[PDB]
Amino acid sequence: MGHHHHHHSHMVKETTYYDVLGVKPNATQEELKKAYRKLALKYHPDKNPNEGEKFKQISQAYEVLSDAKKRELYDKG
Repeated sequence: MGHHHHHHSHMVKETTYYDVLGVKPNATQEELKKAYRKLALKYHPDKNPNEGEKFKQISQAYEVLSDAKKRELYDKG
């Protein structure tokens, strides 16, 4: 139990960039920042190197999500 891993699901097949950040498809640029902040608190790589592997995904998706332009272009193709 615990609130560190509320989901705790071991099922993972094709995770979306929105899913990785735990954010909505209509999430705002602000919400995108907040998603990363929330995840950072939970899976902080400097605190849990074991979850840093997951955080690799977070960092990448955040990289494009932190900028509406990249987010748009990426989704465009």
